[PDB]
Amino acid sequence: HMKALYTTIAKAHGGRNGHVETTDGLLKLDLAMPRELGGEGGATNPEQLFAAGYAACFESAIRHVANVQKISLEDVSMTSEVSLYATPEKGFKLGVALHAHITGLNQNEAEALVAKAHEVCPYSNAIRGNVDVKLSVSVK
Amino acid sequence: KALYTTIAKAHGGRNGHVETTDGLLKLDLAMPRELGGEGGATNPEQLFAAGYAACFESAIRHVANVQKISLEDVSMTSEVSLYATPEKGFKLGVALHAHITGLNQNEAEALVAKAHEVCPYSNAIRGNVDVKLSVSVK
Ligand SMILES: [Cl-]
Ligand SMILES: [Cl-]
Repeated sequence: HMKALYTTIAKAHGGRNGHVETTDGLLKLDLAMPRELGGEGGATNPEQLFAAGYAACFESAIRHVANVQKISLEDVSMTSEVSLYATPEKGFKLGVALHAHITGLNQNEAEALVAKAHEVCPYSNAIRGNVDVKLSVSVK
Repeated sequence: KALYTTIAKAHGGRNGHVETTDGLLKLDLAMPRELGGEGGATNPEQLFAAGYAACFESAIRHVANVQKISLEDVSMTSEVSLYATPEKGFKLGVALHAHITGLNQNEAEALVAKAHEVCPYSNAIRGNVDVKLSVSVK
């Protein structure tokens, strides 16, 4: 019964070596199956798109929690590593490792901030209980 | 062991930048105007929408290849929305619309239901994200 704050539409065609675009034209992407799976590579793929979206979403959640908590964040960057695995049921699944690099906090402060961000990020909430996510954080 | 692994690094906030380490994906970001930003660049909801549409289309073709089902064509639309929650902040919801050429409606529904089981995006969000699935045939 809740109203969408934002909606975006994407259309894909042409298979794993095809093409995908958002209706508003802001994202227009060629696709290719990676060399590691016997493809030609040379373009992006859904695992990269998920890794990129997750890194950016989680960085935003760190910044949001720090702003709400009045935490003295100087900078943050976010690394996501996304792996594809085969399932016993002949499907596929993702696994994820996240690594935050946070400036301005001591190591313990940063670990608590990242933990809170993990509860707020919409990607993290979308995959809870389904995807194993490993978190690490470094300060500098 | 992993079939495939990739790494992305994001920096600069909602109006920042994200890249994969192999350089195949390099993107400026922006907060959409609907959320108070300026738009003019993509965002994590569009990335998810695009990856889900491509991933689900690949799952349809994969199941069809395994089941020896001749497909004349497939295209995939995904629609991704953000909703405000009282508790956990914002939440994703998804509508998927497959367009399949060469199968009648019952055959296409069966194929799309199986694809939904195989697609890694679907299995990632299963039960946390409402996913409405529809199929049209031509
Ligand atoms: Cl759009
Ligand atoms: Cl990479």
